[PDB]
Parts: sequence; structure tokens; C-alpha cells
Amino acid sequence: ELIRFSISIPSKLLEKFDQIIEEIGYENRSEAIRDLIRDFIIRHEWEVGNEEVAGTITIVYNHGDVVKALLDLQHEYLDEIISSLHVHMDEHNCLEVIVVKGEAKKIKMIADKLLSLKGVKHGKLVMTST
Amino acid sequence: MELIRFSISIPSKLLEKFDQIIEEIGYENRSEAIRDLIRDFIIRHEWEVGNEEVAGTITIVYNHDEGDVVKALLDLQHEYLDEIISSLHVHMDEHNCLEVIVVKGEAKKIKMIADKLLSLKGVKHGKLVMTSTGKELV
Amino acid sequence: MELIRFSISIPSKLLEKFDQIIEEIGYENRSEAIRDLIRDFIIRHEWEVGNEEVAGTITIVYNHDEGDVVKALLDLQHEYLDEIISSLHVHMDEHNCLEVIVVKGEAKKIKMIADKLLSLKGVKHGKLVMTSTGK
Amino acid sequence: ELIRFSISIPSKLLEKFDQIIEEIGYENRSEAIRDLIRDFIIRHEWEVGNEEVAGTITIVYNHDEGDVVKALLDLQHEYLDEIISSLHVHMDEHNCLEVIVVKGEAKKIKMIADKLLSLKGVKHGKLVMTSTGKELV
Ligand SMILES: [Cl-]
Ligand SMILES: [Cl-]
Ligand SMILES: [Mg+2]
Ligand SMILES: [Mg+2]
Repeated sequence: ELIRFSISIPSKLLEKFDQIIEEIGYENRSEAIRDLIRDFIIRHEWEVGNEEVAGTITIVYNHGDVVKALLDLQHEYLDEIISSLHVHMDEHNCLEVIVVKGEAKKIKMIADKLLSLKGVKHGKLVMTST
Repeated sequence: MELIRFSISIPSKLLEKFDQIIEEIGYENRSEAIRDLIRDFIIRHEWEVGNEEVAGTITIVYNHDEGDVVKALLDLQHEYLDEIISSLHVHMDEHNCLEVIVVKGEAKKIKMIADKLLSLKGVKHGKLVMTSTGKELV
Repeated sequence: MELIRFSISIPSKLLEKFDQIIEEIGYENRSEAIRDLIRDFIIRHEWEVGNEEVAGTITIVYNHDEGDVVKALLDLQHEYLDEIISSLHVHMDEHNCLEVIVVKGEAKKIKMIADKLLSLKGVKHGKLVMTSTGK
Repeated sequence: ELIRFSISIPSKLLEKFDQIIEEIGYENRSEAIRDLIRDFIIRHEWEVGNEEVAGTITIVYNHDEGDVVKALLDLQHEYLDEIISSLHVHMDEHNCLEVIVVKGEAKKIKMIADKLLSLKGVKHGKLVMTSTGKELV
């Protein structure tokens, strides 16, 4: 069954979108958005409920105060955090990949704590139900 | 700016599962959620065609008995020697393995690395997360 | 300080260069220099005395094009995933790959795992940096 | 081609040495010291010839004491070329393990390691490297 409903997107965005998807080969906006929605579901299902999940927390930030804050938080979740990889990107940007495994609820907690940390510009999760 | 309204047709079953997740994520409504999906979609397509200078990570969770992800990676480490900065591997449990690689380079090549690694059989989940200058992270 | 005098046999070439270096560095004699070498050696291998908990790393160098050394390595690591926390793959050249394995566990088990890894064919070298946890 | 010579070593060290020698598997002192001398020569040569090397710096430390976190950031700035990446692992209440992937000139890699290791809070640590894969010291 198909459900029709309205949606409002900033004009400039809709134009780029319409252009991109016609090129790609989509028949219309709905076909293109159903695909975006299928991937979104696949990327975030892990959040529904509280099962054990594993994955990575990628974050970008720049330099000390935050670097010690990230460490201390890695100490708090000794059980869910396996290890973290730090790569010095450029001059005002550092890359941190944090490997985690545990109850989705604690992972969501660690995440919120990282993203809402002074110095952390962004953060993305690639997480899946183990 | 200017918010434009338009219709969409989506399978009910897909819409239900969608509503439940944006719910849990804390999205205001479907429009706000769909807007983000669209914006990220565009931002990645643009970095692609524009072959922008991106940095990031490629996460792969795969089946130990099925996937030969590591071998695949070691091969690529020679072609894209400049792109692949660091590789981390983790045996999570009896079935799941996690391979995360840090890449830096031109979007087209980096997307090439992702495409390959993600197509390997044995992969359960995986994604390329890249930024250009720390302004976006998709 | 009870000094014990004993003799050892070392190939001339090695000893010649050793004497040259020792002189430069500013050592007075071979005994002094060898004592230092023996001191660092004890520190690096103490963790093997007994069977307490240790943590540290196993660094190996191997040719991934040789047979299925990669699948063998991965299988052995998967088997001991309780002691293997994480691994880093560092590319050297088209054939040579350097991997560093982070581990934690009873010294005895770690020795066992390391012996296996180094025993694999395709693995050229291996080195361990270990220390007991706590103090 | 063997040269035989006499050496003077303090008694307690010799005991701990023989003790380590037995556990490890060496047949005799000569065979063990030969390996120590050879490894020493390989590291020294790489340094004076400031040759190119790849390797790792493993450091186990007390995160409640050491400034490691800081010393690393600082070093990750002056030598952002030789330092490829860093793996951090919180093992237990106290103990922290840091593994730094390095690649560059021996003298600089050596400086980086010496600075990080001579540090406070560091229980144990070592720079493990190879030039072309024929030797791992
Ligand atoms: Cl960006
Ligand atoms: Cl070498
Ligand atoms: Mg949330
Ligand atoms: Mg043995």
C-alpha cells in the first residue's frame, strides 16, 4: 500500500535534488526518496529498542581540552569502548574513530556525550545489531 | 530561502518503520527528517562529481567465516597507498569482525575504495563517513 | 656487588663493530656495555617470568602474498579474541605488511599465542613489548 | 670466526639474566648476548645513517600520573609527517596503552620515541622498527 503525504523542502535544495536524481536515473522524487529512506532505516534501526550493538563513532574536532575530555570519557565506558584511533588531519582538524560494542542504550549515551563535547565539530555512527 | 511543498508516495510498511525511527531519533516530523536525508545525499554527490578533497573512515562489520575483507584491504593498500592512512581490525565476537580504515584523498578514489570493500561477500553493514574541511560529515 | 667473571664466544665481525661503537658512545669496556645490554634485556622479558596478567603488543612483519598467511593469522587471532583487543595493519611495500596486535591476558596464554603467530609461515619477524598490569 | 673473551657482570644481574635465559629458551649466555649485540648494532647503524624506518612505539602508562596525552599532542604537531596514527586503549582502572605508528628518518623517530618513553607515568614502552622488513628490532 502507498501513502501520500506532503513535505516541504528549501527550494534551492529541491532544485539540486531534482537535477541529481534525473541524472542518476530515478523516475521521480518518490522513488528517489524511498531509497534514501531504506538506507536511513538500515543505518539507524540499531537505535530502536536496547539490543547489543557494535560499530564505530567517527568524530572530527580540533586542538587538548577536548582531547583530555575524550580520554576521560573513554575511561568511563571501559566496557563498551574497545579502542580509538586518532589521525591528525590538517592544522585545525583531528580525526578520531572509536570502536564500541554494547547495549544500544549505553552507546547512544556515549554518543550524545561526545557530540555535545566542547571542540567536537561532528560525529557519525556506523552501528549494527550484533 | 523558500519552503516548497510537494506530494510523495511511499509504501506504508516502509513509512511505519521510518516514523518509528525518526521518532526514536527525536525528529520533529517527516519533513525535517527527509530534508536531512536529501541534504546529505546532495553533499556526497557533489563531493563526488567535484572530486573534492575529503578525509574520513570506512567501517565494515562482516562475517568471519564468509568475508575476506582483510586480504582485500592489503591489496588496495598498495594501489591507494596515499589514500589509506591507517587500518584497524577487531574481532568483536565469534561471528562479527570490524575493519575500520582511515582515508584521505580525492572523493572519486575514496568512493572507489568504499565501493569495493562494501561489495565483498560477508559484509553485514558498512559505510563511508567523510568530511571535506570539518564543515560537513556525511 | 659480587662480580662474577665468565667468558663468552662471539663472532669476530660482530665483536669488531661492537668494539668500534662502544668506543664512540663513550663506554670504558665491553663488560660495562654488555651489562647495559643485559639490563635492558631483563626489563623487556621480565613479564615472561611467572604467569601474571600482562598487556602490550605483538608486532609482526609478513608477506601477505605468501599462501593464506592472512587467513591463518586472522583465524588464530579470532581463536584468542579474548586476549586480542585490536590490530593495526601498516603497509610497507607490495608484499610486506607490518601488523601490531594489542593484547591483554595471563602471561602464559600470551606466550602461547605469540609462539603460534610467529610459527605461521609467511611471518618473517615478530617482537613483543609486554608488561604486567598493576603494581 | 668466533672470538672468546672474559666479561665481568654483577652477580644479581647474572642470576636474573640466567633466569630469563632459561625461560626464553636460549641454550647459553653466548648465544643470548650475541643476539643482544647484533640487535644493538642494527639499531645504532640505522640511527647514524639516519635511514628510513617504519615501526611502532608501544607505551603502557598510568593515565592518573603521566602527561602522555599532552606530550603526544605536542609531538603530533612538530612531527605530523613521521607520526601516521595513534591507537589508544584504556585497559583497566589505571593502565593505558598507546601504540603509535611511525614512518620516517631514524633519528627523528628515535627522538619521538625517547621523548615519549622517558616520560612520567610510563610503566613500560618500546620503539619497535624495521627498515625494509629484513630485520625487526
Ligand atoms: Cl566539509
Ligand atoms: Cl630491515
Ligand atoms: Mg538519541
Ligand atoms: Mg618460548
